Amino acid sequence: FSRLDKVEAEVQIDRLITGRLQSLQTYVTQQLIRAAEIRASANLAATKM
Amino acid sequence: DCTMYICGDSTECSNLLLQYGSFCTQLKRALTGIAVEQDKNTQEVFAQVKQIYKTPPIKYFGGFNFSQILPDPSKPSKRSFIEDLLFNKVTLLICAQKFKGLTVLPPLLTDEMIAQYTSALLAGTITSGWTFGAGAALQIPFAMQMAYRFNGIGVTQNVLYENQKLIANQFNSAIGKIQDSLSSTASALGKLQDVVNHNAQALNTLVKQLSSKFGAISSVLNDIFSRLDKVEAEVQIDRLITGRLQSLQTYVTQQLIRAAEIRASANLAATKMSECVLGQSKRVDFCGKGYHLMSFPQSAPHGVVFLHVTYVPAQEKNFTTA
Amino acid sequence: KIQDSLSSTASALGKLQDVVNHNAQALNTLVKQLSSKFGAISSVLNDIFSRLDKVEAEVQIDRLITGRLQSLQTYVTQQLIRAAEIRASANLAATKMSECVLGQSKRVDFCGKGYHLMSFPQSAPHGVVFLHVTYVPAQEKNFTTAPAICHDGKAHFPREGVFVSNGTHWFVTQRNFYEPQIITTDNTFVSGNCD
Amino acid sequence: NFNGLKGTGVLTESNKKFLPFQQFGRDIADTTDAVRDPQTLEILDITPCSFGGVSVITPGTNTSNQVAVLYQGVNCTEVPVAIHADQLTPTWRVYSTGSNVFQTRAGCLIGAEYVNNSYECDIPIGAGICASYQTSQSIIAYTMSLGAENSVAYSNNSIAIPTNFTISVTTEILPVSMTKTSV
Ligand SMILES: *[C@@H]1O[C@H](CO)[C@@H](O[C@@H]2O[C@H](CO)[C@@H](O[C@@H]3O[C@H](CO)[C@@H](O)[C@H](O)[C@@H]3O)[C@H](O)[C@H]2NC(C)=O)[C@H](O)[C@H]1NC(C)=O
Ligand SMILES: *[C@@H]1O[C@H](CO)[C@@H](O[C@@H]2O[C@H](CO)[C@@H](O)[C@H](O)[C@H]2NC(C)=O)[C@H](O)[C@H]1NC(C)=O
Ligand SMILES: *[C@@H]1O[C@H](CO)[C@@H](O[C@@H]2O[C@H](CO)[C@@H](O)[C@H](O)[C@H]2NC(C)=O)[C@H](O)[C@H]1NC(C)=O
Ligand SMILES: *[C@@H]1O[C@H](CO)[C@@H](O[C@@H]2O[C@H](CO)[C@@H](O)[C@H](O)[C@H]2NC(C)=O)[C@H](O)[C@H]1NC(C)=O
Ligand SMILES: *[C@@H]1O[C@H](CO)[C@@H](O)[C@H](O)[C@H]1NC(C)=O
Ligand SMILES: *[C@@H]1O[C@H](CO)[C@@H](O)[C@H](O)[C@H]1NC(C)=O
Ligand SMILES: *[C@@H]1O[C@H](CO)[C@@H](O)[C@H](O)[C@H]1NC(C)=O
Ligand SMILES: *[C@@H]1O[C@H](CO)[C@@H](O)[C@H](O)[C@H]1NC(C)=O
Repeated sequence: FSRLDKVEAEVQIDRLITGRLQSLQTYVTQQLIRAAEIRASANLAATKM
Repeated sequence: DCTMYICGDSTECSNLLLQYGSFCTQLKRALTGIAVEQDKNTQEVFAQVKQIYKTPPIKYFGGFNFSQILPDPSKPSKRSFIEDLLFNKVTLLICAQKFKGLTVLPPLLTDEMIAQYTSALLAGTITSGWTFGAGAALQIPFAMQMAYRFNGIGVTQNVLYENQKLIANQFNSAIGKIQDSLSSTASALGKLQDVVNHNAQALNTLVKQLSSKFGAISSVLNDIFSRLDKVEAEVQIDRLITGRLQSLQTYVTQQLIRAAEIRASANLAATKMSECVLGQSKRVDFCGKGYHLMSFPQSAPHGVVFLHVTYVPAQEKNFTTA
Repeated sequence: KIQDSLSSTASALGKLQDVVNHNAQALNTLVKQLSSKFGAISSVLNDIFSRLDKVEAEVQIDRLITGRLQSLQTYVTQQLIRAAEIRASANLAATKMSECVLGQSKRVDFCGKGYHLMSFPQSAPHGVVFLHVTYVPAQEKNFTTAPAICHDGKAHFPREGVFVSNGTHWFVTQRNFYEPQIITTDNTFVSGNCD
Repeated sequence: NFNGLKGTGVLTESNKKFLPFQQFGRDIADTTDAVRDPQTLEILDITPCSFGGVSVITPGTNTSNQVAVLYQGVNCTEVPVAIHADQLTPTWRVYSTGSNVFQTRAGCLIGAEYVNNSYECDIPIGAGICASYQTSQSIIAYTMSLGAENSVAYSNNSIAIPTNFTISVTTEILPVSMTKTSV
């Protein structure tokens, strides 16, 4: 903002907001895949118990 | 549909989506792969038999009261009473506002056949017992059958001889009291409507997701065309269509996870109808919280309810050993 | 008779052909999916650089290098899913190789559609085939039962077996073959009264 | 085009009671589906055309080229009205009145005739309907059947002891690994 004016910084900053938003959606997705694996192994222990 | 959710009621958008192409074609294949397995589940949970049995008009089951679970002919359908309350407890303008292509396809099986399949099992497990999942079923009366299921614990047949009358009537009271416990509250059925709540609020989130501007000037395709140049219009509309298509991939990638866990409950419920109601199971704390006797399946909206008739020992005494 | 059923149709081996089909068809779309312009001026990339200045050539290549960068993560995500049930079938396979073949399974309808005898693995492309040798009962006959008896004024019940009679005497048989035998003290014990 | 509210679709007659000042009617998707004519206080409802896709029910092209289309949940006394292209399209718009049109819970199957007796089925159609290519060959739609209802003589003295057996050898096919890939 301090270098480039507000008239066109919106698309310039829009290229950076989409960079982070795509990274969160990757991190949460890998959790949903992972959390199933523990859930698979949380039932191969509830059975040996 | 590819276009009913993005380029609905318009033509300048349908041309633009064609160049993209192979994206939403993969979308249609994902939601068609899920749909087929939604029938490979119900075809396996109930239809593990090759003969739809039916109990004769005589309804003297070994001296044990069974009217609650066996369907009553006097009812309009051959549906058991418990299923009436079960279908009553579960709750489902919910489709008329889905003009955006989200057309909930009806299941191939209908509720009566699923009841017809379900009633076959109780027709099976009571008349034919534990040997009707292995080909040719064999008729089994319900009274002396206990001398064999008890025999798979360590107790001699004399339990049902030397203590027949007190044991026989005790099994009667517990079955009937359960109906009252079913009418207690909604906490018991929490594992069915959570599915229909999870898989209906997701649709609502998808529909309202259309209202997002996705960085475009206008949220409606027809207005954006009428107030800016045609050469520069290409990038503006293309910004929005990618946003919706990205938002559509989020919805499907959640159902792939959801379909991969119901598949587990579709592969464990296929065992209690193959190892448990078809034989006294031995996986401890899997069928019976305690030494096990049998089970009695029922049906529900997008799910199954089981009534595992367990066996829990009563009061004790101490002694001296060697 | 097995070989005829193997050659009976093309759906006998449909549960392995799906894996190679669904993991080679995925590639074909991934190759085709880069023909899309993603809103840029051209699918090929060298012509973009050789037609527009470096000041605003980065606007369009940004729209193209993000389309493919997300057209590729989707392939990975669908690949994590597809490796979760194969991992969930190499655990069932490493189980039927663990109890069917390493012994006999007491589960009903696990190592055989009916009472179970043995098993056999035959290595196959990207999979395995289990020749589940199984027992299945054939034709039957009718009898009448009486789960009790009392002869010497007191109960006397058998060590193991049911009391079935055809009309002459009550006989003892097991649960999946008609195999009678006369009453004898060896298989009989006294247990309580007979009232 | 009513007061700058552009769009596309057919217009119907609505019974909604708009307030004296309210003019537009939205839905959950924030889409306009009820407008009031600026010319007169009459209320109009905006609906799309006939929709839902079409699921053709055809045997393989190796066999004949006969079809039997399906309309997803539409009372198809209105499909002939919605069709003005009968001259333009051969063997497509003619299906508004083709073979004996049958009506299911999931729209009306067109191009096949109901049959009474119940067999096993081949093509899952929906809501309790399957089909197959049979009789002179045509398209026959019916209701599924696991089999003939086998009545068992349940009784408090009846039992069944088999006296013979068979040793089947069935083939269960399990995947174990996919192809290793690198990008
Ligand atoms: C029910 O099954 C039995 C089994 O064979 C049929 O045989 C009848 O019962 C016993 C067989 O253990 C016979 O008793 C002994 O038979 C021998 C050989 O004949 C004889 O030497 C002995 O002195 C003694 O009698 C019995 O005779 C035999 N026949 C009859 C008519 O009872 C029996 O026929 C079957 N009943 C039916 C199908 O109704
Ligand atoms: C087991 O108990 C139930 C309790 O309802 C019995 O159902 C009743 O049966 C009698 C006749 O036997 C009827 O007059 C009642 O109307 C029934 N109750 C209801 C609520 O309808 C059932 O009959 C008992 N089992 C047996 C074998 O008699
Ligand atoms: C023999 O098997 C039949 C199988 O149905 C049993 O049922 C009898 O069937 C005959 C017809 O063949 C009827 O006439 C009888 O009335 C049926 N029995 C009863 C009790 O209704 C029959 O019980 C079997 N008999 C024996 C001795 O096992
Ligand atoms: C079970 O059924 C089979 C099939 O018929 C029987 O096999 C027959 O056995 C007899 C003598 O044992 C032969 O004469 C026949 O040729 C056999 N049939 C065939 C098709 O080969 C078998 O004996 C039966 N088992 C029992 C215990 O009854
Ligand atoms: C095509 O259909 C015919 C039946 O008329 C059948 O005999 C033939 O095998 C089919 N073609 C193939 C490749 O299976
Ligand atoms: C379908 O249309 C017929 C004929 O107009 C009518 O009798 C029937 O009630 C309709 N069914 C509906 C609207 O569900
Ligand atoms: C078909 O069944 C209906 C009732 O289900 C009956 O009225 C009709 O006569 C039957 N037709 C034939 C040819 O069996
Ligand atoms: C079976 O039931 C009928 C009627 O309920 C009765 O007459 C008969 O004595 C019963 N038989 C046995 C063995 O209990």
